Amino acid sequence: VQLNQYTLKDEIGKGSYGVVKLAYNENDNTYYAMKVLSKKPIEQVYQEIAILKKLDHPNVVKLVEVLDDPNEDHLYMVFELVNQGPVMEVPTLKPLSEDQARFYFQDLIKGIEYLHYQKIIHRDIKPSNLLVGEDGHIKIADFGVSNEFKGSDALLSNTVGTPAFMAPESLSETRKIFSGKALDVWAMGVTLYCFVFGQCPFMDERIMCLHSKIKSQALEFPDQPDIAEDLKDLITRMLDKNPESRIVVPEIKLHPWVTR
Ligand SMILES: Nc1c(C(=O)O)cc(O)c2c1C(=O)c1ccccc1C2=O
Ligand SMILES: [Cl-]
Repeated sequence: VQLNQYTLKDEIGKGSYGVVKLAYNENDNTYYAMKVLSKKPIEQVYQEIAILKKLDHPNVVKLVEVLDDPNEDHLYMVFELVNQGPVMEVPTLKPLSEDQARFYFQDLIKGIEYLHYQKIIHRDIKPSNLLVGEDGHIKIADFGVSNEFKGSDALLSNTVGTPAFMAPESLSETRKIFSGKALDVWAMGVTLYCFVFGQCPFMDERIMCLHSKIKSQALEFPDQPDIAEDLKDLITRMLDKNPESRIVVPEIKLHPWVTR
């Protein structure tokens, strides 16, 4: 499969958007990541593109170009390849060590801080959207449902993202307004829990029951593996069901588990 100067190779990532394939650029003899989307709506795609064009940070993916032809049903986004792929698969029987989780979590902090400063709410933070680059550091990927806001926070009403990572205030069935930055914090808390336990803190195959656990089930840590008390404190604060008292990113940065 040829696409101007790009030769499409095998699939390296996959999601609701479609697929991401390895692509070989014959102009510069270099590999890129090629996200392939089918027009089946389309305007959410160009919001993702508009957001990506504004982002330039070591812990965020880098959009290189967009190949859009009105005659073809497919649309192509070329990214710089983040060669080592997702930091982990969830669930897994081999979670990260605490020192490894801290290393990656420090990257996630920096990336989220940059995004929020650039007035973007990511809305789909999870380990499979955290890609490990050449130097071993994380880049945040997949802005497919991200929001841009004006002012100091987003005031939102729509429910998007990955269900196990959705914050409880986004799960009202009355279109209540909730603020955006704390949604990303919640998902960072689910992500950090996944780092060290290998599974999500709230789980159910029945979507109704999953929503109910996110909203109403108290967080429980497994007996094994035995994690540090300050890490438990940090996760507990990020998974505060009340967004008004949930820890904020400026405080996460200072948390004693993060800084030791
Ligand atoms: N989903 C994305 C995106 C995006 O949707 O924003 C951007 C990317 O650069 C990448 C990916 C990947 O899934 C991926 C999977 C395996 C190796 C590299 C990559 C990658 O580099
Ligand atoms: Cl995941």
